[PDB]
Amino acid sequence: TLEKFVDALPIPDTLKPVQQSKEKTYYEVTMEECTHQLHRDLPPTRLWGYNGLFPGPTIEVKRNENVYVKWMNNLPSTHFLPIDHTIHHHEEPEVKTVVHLHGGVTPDDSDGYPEAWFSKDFEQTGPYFKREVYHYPNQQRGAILWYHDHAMALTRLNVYAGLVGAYIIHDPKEKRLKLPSDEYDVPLLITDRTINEDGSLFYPSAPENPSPSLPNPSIVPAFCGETILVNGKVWPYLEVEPRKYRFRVINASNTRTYNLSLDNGGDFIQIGSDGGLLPRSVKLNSFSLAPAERYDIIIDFTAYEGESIILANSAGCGGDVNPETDANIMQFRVTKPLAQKDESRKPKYLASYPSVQHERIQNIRTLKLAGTQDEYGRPVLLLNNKRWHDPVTETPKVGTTEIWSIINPTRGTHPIHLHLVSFRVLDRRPFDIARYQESGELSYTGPAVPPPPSEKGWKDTIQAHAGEVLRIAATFGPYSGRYVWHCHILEHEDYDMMRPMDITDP
Ligand SMILES: [Cu+2]
Ligand SMILES: [Cu+2]
Ligand SMILES: [Cu+2]
Repeated sequence: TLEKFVDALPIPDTLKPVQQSKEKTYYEVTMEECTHQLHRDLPPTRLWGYNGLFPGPTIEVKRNENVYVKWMNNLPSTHFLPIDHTIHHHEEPEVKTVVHLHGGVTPDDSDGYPEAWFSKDFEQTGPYFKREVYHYPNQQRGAILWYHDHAMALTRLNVYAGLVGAYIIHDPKEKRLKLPSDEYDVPLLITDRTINEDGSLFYPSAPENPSPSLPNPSIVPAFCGETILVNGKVWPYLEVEPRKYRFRVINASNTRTYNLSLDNGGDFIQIGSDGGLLPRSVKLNSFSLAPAERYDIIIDFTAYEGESIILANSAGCGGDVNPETDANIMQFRVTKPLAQKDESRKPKYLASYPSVQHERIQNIRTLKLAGTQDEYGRPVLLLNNKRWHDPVTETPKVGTTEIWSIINPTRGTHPIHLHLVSFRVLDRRPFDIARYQESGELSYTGPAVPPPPSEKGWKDTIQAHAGEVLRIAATFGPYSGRYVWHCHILEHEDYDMMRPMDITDP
């Protein structure tokens, strides 16, 4: 049992360029086995880190800044987490990596395609690898992005090992809004972990009470960590000044969804979603945050000087939350003296509505969340009962707008992520699950519900709840090529709830 709120929240340093000109910014990031202490009372933990850090360095760019990152593997040839050899079938290395800039409006060969992996020093490369140095032209709205490993059949492990980091796009136009900035703009990467007494990470090599059918190790369909970390520390505290802060909240956990509140009942102000500023600020007492979602929020500590306020969590993982463990994320202490006047603002009017768009609907895809069961008895989670390797069926035309209607007859929520694009949420609508399973027929049991205000901006990872049809609309561009869409519960993604998405150009 690890005592809460005894370590200061780390704030990862901003990565510095290896070279930089007006025309181009060039970075190098090397994946390394490293060691860091995750809590005061734990021995140091073995981890895989971008530049030896967990989380990796925060990367800061401007809109349209012409960025290059050479992501390099300098990792050991064997993994320290349990590899399931049965889920994926010219011998390949055991350890493979590839970096996805999540939310990036990125050319396809710089997107971190799962089969564009590489081993150490690029010695072996996957069949879709094209380049060492990834290109991020950043021709997109200011927003909270994040970067993480995306390698075929290894994503859950490589991310759990520590390969996650923040990437912020600043649009200079935003600066007139005078949102809290500099030291008052802080990323919060939330990752749940289970840690052994000797400090080493625990990741299960099989489900609990394994049928002796199962290979060993075997993938599991879900992972819930006993402990919550923010920016690489267990249940940390952050000293803040009694003023407005902006927080870039990122769910970088494998499976766990959070439902966040402040334990004094105080409110957040949501200013942004995955795809950038909301049209209007939204005052919220709590919010849901599934894997890979980002909330850009203001918290105003002005009236709370001296207080300790816990960022709390009501969502369970595999059970009800426990008040003494996973009900806690971190603790704010409003005890830092003001370094200057708070000149920041919490404005109402942030940006254009998505509905200012009037694109023609080129196509409507109906998609279902399902799966089968393998030789060993395990669930294999599938998008439209296709395997990753089946020929591509999601094939939007570049420059066109589609509506995707995602049908979820399963028992749980799935956070669905589309690469390249951000999209708008149209509505959700409940249906008869038994009927749909029995007949394939979709019968609605209620009217369509528009998105809550949090989802009236631009999203790239979206919760598809059980027993609902979710509809989204996306314009596919500006690049054509081979991308992916998938569930972002990593245990599902790897087996095998991920499909190719080809954006075609005549
Ligand atoms: Cu992602
Ligand atoms: Cu899923
Ligand atoms: Cu992805």
